[PDB]
Amino acid sequence: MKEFYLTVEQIGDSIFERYIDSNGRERTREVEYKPSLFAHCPESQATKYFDIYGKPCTRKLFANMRDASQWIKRMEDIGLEALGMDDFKLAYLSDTYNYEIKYDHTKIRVANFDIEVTSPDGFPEPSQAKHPIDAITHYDSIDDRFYVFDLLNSPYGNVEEWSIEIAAKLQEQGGDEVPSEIIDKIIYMPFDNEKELLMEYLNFWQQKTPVILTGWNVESFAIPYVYNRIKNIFGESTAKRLSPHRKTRVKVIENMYGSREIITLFGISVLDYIDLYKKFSFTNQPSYSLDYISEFELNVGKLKYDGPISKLRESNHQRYISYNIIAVYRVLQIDAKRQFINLSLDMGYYAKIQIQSVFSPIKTWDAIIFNSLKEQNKVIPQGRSHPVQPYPGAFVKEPIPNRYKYVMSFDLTSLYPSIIRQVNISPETIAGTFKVAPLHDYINAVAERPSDVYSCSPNGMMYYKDRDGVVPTEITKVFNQRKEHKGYMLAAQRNGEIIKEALHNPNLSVDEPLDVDYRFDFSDEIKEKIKKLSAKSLNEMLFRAQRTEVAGMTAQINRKALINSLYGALGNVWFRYYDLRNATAITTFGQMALQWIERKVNEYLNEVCGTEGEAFVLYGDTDSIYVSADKIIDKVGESKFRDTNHWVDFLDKFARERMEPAIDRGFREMCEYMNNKQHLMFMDREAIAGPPLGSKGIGGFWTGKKRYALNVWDMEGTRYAEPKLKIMGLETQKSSTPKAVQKALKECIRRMLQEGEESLQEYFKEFEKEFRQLNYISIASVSSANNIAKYDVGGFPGPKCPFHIRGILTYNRAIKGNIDAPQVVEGEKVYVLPLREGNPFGDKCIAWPSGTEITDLIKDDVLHWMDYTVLLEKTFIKPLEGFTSAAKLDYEKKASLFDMFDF
DNA sequence: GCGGCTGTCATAAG
DNA sequence: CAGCTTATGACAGCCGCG
Ligand SMILES: Nc1ncnc2c1ncn2[C@H]1C[C@H](O)[C@@H](COP(=O)(O)OP(=O)(O)OP(=O)(O)O)O1
Ligand SMILES: [Mn+2]
Ligand SMILES: [Mn+2]
Ligand SMILES: [Mn+2]
Repeated sequence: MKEFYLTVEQIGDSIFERYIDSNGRERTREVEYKPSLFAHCPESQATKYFDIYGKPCTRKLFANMRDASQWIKRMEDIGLEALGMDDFKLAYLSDTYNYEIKYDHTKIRVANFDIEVTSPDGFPEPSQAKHPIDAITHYDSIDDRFYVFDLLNSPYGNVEEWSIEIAAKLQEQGGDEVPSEIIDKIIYMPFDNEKELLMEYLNFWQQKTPVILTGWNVESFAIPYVYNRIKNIFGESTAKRLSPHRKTRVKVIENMYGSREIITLFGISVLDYIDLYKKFSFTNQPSYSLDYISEFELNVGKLKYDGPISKLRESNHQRYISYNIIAVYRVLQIDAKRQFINLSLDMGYYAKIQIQSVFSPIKTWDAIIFNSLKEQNKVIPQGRSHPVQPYPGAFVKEPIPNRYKYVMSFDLTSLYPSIIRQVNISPETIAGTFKVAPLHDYINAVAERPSDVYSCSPNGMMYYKDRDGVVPTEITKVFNQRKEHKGYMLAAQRNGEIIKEALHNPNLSVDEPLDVDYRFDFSDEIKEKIKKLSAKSLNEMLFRAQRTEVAGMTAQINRKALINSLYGALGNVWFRYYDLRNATAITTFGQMALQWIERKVNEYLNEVCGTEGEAFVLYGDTDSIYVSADKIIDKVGESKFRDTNHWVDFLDKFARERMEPAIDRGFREMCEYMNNKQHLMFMDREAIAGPPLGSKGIGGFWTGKKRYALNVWDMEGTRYAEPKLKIMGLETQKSSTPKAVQKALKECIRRMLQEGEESLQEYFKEFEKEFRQLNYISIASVSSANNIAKYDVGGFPGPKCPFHIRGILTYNRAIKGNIDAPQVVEGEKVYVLPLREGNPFGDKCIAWPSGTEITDLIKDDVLHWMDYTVLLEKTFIKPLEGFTSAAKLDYEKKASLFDMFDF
């Protein structure tokens, strides 16, 4: 019933828009848009547009954009502010969509597709499309069909049709196990020559031209390659047919490293899933191949064939095509789980931007603020070139390296965005400055009150209070979105810890999984049905609850990402509202607030426990505080609480009814001190962490800033049935750690925290012995392969050459000659192993592409020349030393006098 | 050759 | 190629040390 855009795009002086009309049909437009911009003019003229400061502005309507832009560059040339939205696309969308956009995902065509290409030349360069495409699979979100385009004959041998029968069969029957969920959704069409396969696919693209285009590396491989294949075969003219408006630009991506090339398809918003996943997943991965991610997200089987990829088509065409089909399915499966494409749409439409602009926070917020001002008949200021100036950030406490038994943690709900709201920080809301005392003076309240009338930050900034700024206004609106999606995540998690509590003492029946929406706290009625439901169906509920929670993560964490990104924007030379005055006012106030509540909390409990001077808060990072409950429990005497929960219950009920009220008036004082607009410092209890009851076990430890581990029972209302290890900063959290060692180290920590000195030493003994028998992959270090060229001197290590680059250069030397082996790529990640003295390679180490197994051309020897001793001390012992040094423990009993004894 | 030390890098925590 | 700062540890190259 309401119209919304699908794409927008500016070519010369026409605007091209794909949109869905008021009925539901996809259409196109070609509009000669008349843009507007503004300039300062005096008071005597009757006007109705002001800039954000409230100065009057006059509006200029240009016939075309060619004019509208030329104006801008003659305006800066003279040096007078050319006000208004200069990104004509956005201004346009705002004009056409003077309302909140209530889009419908079922009318938006989302496609994803995988290309296969055979190449004995090694990797097929998408710029050169040297070889022929012999498989395309294209899923359409509206037809809900995998359209398979199979090539039969090519200069690399001819083959027979693919069979949906054999495909759907079991791997155990020789079939390919193509999921049945989709077997009836497959549209298969074989081709005799490439040119036919190609022309029919181009025609098909016309009939089902995609809005969102996706897949895995489709922006760096599948698109450029297919575009360039067609270029060289049909001429560029037909090649441009790939964009519903017939315009393509070779967009250059440059780093501080090099310069790759991508192709732009005007009229299609390309969201590559590898760029989606790297942005929104909040997980750093050792490898970003589809297999590795699939095994990770979907716990599916490592898609296994036989021989190399290059020969697969000749040798086994039936796996070839299925393995291309399944490839596409699992991208839709990771999206089913993660729901990134959804989020992208949610965010783009909220801002009224191009959908591919979600990757840019600066763009996003620029358009959010813009659309906000337009509504109030206000004019945005001009863009400006600023020198990059580094400024101060958050404050991290210096924690005494030590074990810590009973611990409880608190955290500020969106500290930075709250501070914008609390103090009223916005570009136009600025009131003036005052003589600033040292920051420590404001923490203790010793220094004088900043201003009686304005709202103040301890960096010497004053802000209005009667006026609502734009940034606080707009940040509140997106905060709320998080606050609520955060509510459905924690509830979906809460529900987890019933279903898990159920799986302890289950039932057996032939019941089906119960129908309830997991976004809300399970009620009394539902919970008791759970105590009788079968383990099979119960399992199929935890899965669903977990899938809802992951959907919870996605919407919340990424909106949290947006709000904080508004702060980062206030510090970005390219951001329209960049103003260090503002950004520092945020970070600084943030330091005061933290240290303030430390002092204060060190004052509340000391007066409560009787003690005079004790240091209760052991650590704090930006907004969080960690409190040592030892004196508290000791005050009541641990010889009370019957079980582990009884003292956990105790401390939650403690934090709730006693602590946060005392904090509440603590933070209230500071608001009054700083005469802020409204009080929005909210500290909520997160982790309740201790050791199990009646067991030798340390509970937790700090080894220094940003490196600590706790053993947690309750994490933000959500109460775990099994203790959950909360490890921040340590080697178990680093992607560069070998997978087997990550596992090893976490078990050491678990035992340390849960089972004491005894248990650890025992596991250390055992791990050491069964270390040499581990998978080589599971013990490799990982790392990014950057500036390979910078340090490559004739295929040999240059000066200051890092250890993993050395690894890489060794690889290249050893593989130099025959091309068929995997090449390492500038940018991607590599597995690194250390080699023993006098190995047949040049060096003391070897690297190769992560994910993959190393080539048989070199595998046999590597395994033989692996340096286990160095690898174990490098990756496992050294980091472990740290933990124990910190907790004041020994991972290995020191020798003594008693050792002189017969067992 | 070993041991601080600063610097490039990779990757974490906010 | 896509907001911000703060902070760690692995490692290479430099420098003092009978
Ligand atoms: N990715 C980021 N980009 C910019 N600033 C950040 C980022 N992460 C954290 N910060 C800053 C802003 C945060 O308010 C502050 C502490 O963040 P953190 O406690 O991790 O989340 P948060 O306080 O924004 O909300 P919440 O505590 O509800 O998760 O540090
Ligand atoms: Mn594939
Ligand atoms: Mn926080
Ligand atoms: Mn925090």
